[PDB]
Formats: sequence, structure tokens, C-alpha cells
Amino acid sequence: AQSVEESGGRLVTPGTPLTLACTVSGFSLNTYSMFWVRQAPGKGLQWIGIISNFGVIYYATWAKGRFTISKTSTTVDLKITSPTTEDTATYFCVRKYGSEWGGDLWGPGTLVTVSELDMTQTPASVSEPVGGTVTIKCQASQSISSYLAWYQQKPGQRPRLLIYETSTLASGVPSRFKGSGSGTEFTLTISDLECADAATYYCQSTYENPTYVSFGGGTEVGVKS
Amino acid sequence: AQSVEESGGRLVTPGTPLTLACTVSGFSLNTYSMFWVRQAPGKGLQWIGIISNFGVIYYATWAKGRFTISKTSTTVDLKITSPTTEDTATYFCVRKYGSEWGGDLWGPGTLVTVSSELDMTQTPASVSEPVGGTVTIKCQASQSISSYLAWYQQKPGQRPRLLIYETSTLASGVPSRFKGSGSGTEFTLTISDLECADAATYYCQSTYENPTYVSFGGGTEVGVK
Repeated sequence: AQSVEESGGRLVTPGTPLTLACTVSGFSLNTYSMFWVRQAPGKGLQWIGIISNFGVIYYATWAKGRFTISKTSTTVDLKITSPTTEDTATYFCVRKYGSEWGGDLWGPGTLVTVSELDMTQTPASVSEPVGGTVTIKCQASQSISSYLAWYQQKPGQRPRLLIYETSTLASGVPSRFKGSGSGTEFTLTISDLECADAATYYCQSTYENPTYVSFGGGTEVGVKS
Repeated sequence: AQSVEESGGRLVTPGTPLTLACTVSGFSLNTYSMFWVRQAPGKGLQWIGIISNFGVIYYATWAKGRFTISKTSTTVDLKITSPTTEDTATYFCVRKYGSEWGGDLWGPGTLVTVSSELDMTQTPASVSEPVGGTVTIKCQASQSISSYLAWYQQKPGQRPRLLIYETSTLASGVPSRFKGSGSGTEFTLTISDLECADAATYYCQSTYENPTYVSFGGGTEVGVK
């Protein structure tokens, strides 16, 4: 079985440096690239940076100077150089799938407490009845061709990949989830809604450049009963 | 017969003053106090101010200068004196229940778009348990607020529903699976025999009868997985 797990999260005082670890099971970091994502409580997902199987690192522009990535044979490490209260978040390491800068295997995340493409997601929140239809729209500042993934996140759980390459369905995801779009306009449609489908959904630019990798703000989907 | 409805929400340019109306059915503004709450998209609930049945107004400290409340025999009005982009939100009027500065009847809310001191800490931010499980949410007040605490339920894209007032007293229609407890600074909500219907955001609110002490928690997303 292939799995991923983060560790190192704890309470800390501003400026006290901190290192998090991401330990992998069932695959080699000699084969697979890994990346780090964070999520402040109540806020959405934010990309920090990526390290290739050959150890080439790319950081988001906002993260440069604030974070250091490094790796061992079995561990990917994230150092927070000089924390502030704005760095309070759950930190996830994610295993990159082959074709794009998206992730198929997420860790449970580790909580840290401290005492340029734009993606526009609509709507923010929506509830429809069991059997209903929901449509989420995602709009990209620049053209990202087919490099778009959709993730599902239940409250207090990790994101699950639903769709990669705009329309390709991940293994075990039912065909009720339909992805479509090209360039700047993308949509996810959930047909025959079920209670299990209630979650937050995020679009992500999986374009292979750190300037272009971006998460939408999220869409809370509820189911009426 | 008893209901509340807001009106006046629209797109506006920064600085253009705007008045919203709250019109009631089934009760007298001679008997009941009314208060205004706002909710930016994706963000949580924020109290603006209250007007008594006798027309005595209290504003949140942040709201002073930014908002004006007034009433006619059948309408409660909220004026935004000089809107900014930070004022973009759904605005709710709420009918105050007798014992505390909490609200039992909420309107659908009206959307305003603008385009060109007690602290409540809710733990955890997000949580999922399995159907039949138990969920426990903690709410922590900066100062002692005695038994003046209410719990609200909000499904995505809907209005809040009052569950519990006076710390432990169960509102009309709410099943006994919802248990509230606490005193002073430490309060908890427990949902027993979890159901799909229960998946929502839950907010605690200080219902202390002073404008410096009225505050909403940041919310807890509850999932059912």
C-alpha cells in the first residue's frame, strides 16, 4: 500500500524556526516528485513549492525566503525560516502524478500554531437537494490549456483528487462528476447528488511552472434534508 | 405566520451610500428588538448592531461611523454611510429572543456587492465523524459571559438556525441529540447520533447584553464521512 504522512506540527512563538517532515511508504522519492500545500483554519488551499525526484526545487513567489524544502531518500522536509501568526495552518505534503503539477496522494496534514496567475471560483457556497445538480465555475487569469485538477475535501479530512487534465476521472470517482473547460473557463458538474458529496471542492492550475500553480478559493457544497 | 425579510441589496461603487430594509410579518416591532449581522462570501458571521423595541440603538465598536440603524412602525433600516470593497457581504436582520441578545428568527439575507472587547475562539475549525458518531465543539470567551451563549447551525448558502440559547436551553424544533453545556469562559456543543442532515457550519455567539461583549465564533465545519 502507498501512503504519505506529515509530522513536526506544534505551538511555537513568532520567529522561532520550525521543520516539518513528510515520510512516504510504498514508493521511492527517486521516482516521484513531492509538493507542500497549507490551509489556514476556515481559509482555502495554498501551494508553497515542489521538489523533483532529481531534487530540483521550485517555490511560489510569496514563499521565497519564508520556506526551505529539502529531501532524504524517504523524507521531504519543509523549514519555516521565521514564523509569524499568518503561518498558522495545516501543512500537507502531496505526491505529484506524472502528466501535470497536480497531486494524487495527500497526507493527513500537520497543524502549526504561532502565538502571477489568479483563479476565481464561483459560487462560494451552494446547497441543492438529494438527486440535484451543482455546477462550479473556475476562471483563470491566463490560459492554462488542459492543466486543471478538481479536489474534494470533507471537513477536517484531506483533499481527494476527483479530476485531472480538465476532464479525466481519477480511479474510483463515479461518472456523476463531469469536468470540462479549456484555457481560461472550466466547470465541474455533480449530477445525481448524494449526501456523501457534501464537501468543499477546489480547482487547481496544474500548469508546470511555479508562477502558474494556483488553487481556487473553494466552493462549499451542501445537501438539503 | 412569523417571518422576516431583508431588501435593498445591489451592486454599488465605493462611497455610494446605500440603505437596506428589514420588513417583519407576524409580530410587532413594539414588542421585539431587531439586530443586523453580515457574512462576506466564504467568511463567518459578524454582528453590526441592535435596536430595542423602544428604539435604543447599540453598535459594535468597529461599526461606529460606518453604519446607521433606524426604524418605522413596520421596517428596520440599516444605512451603510460610505461603503468600501470590505463591505461586500450578505446582510441579515434577526429578531432578538427575550432573555439574551441572541436571535431566533433570521431573514434570507440580502447581497451587497461593492466594486470598481470580547474574542470568541472556536475549536476545532473543521471535523468529520462517521454516521451514528459524536462531535464535540469548544467555544472559548476572552472575558466571563456567565450563561449568555447561543449555538447556530448554517448549511451552505442558507440562513443560520438557532439550536441552543442560554448555554443549554434547546430551541423549538431542535432534537435532544444537540447538547449545550459550559459556564463563564468555556462552552461546548455535543452532537450525539450523527446524521447526514447534521452536516453544517456551527457558530457560538456571546449573547451578553452589552455591545462590547456581543461576538460570534469563527465557525466549525462539521462533516459526516
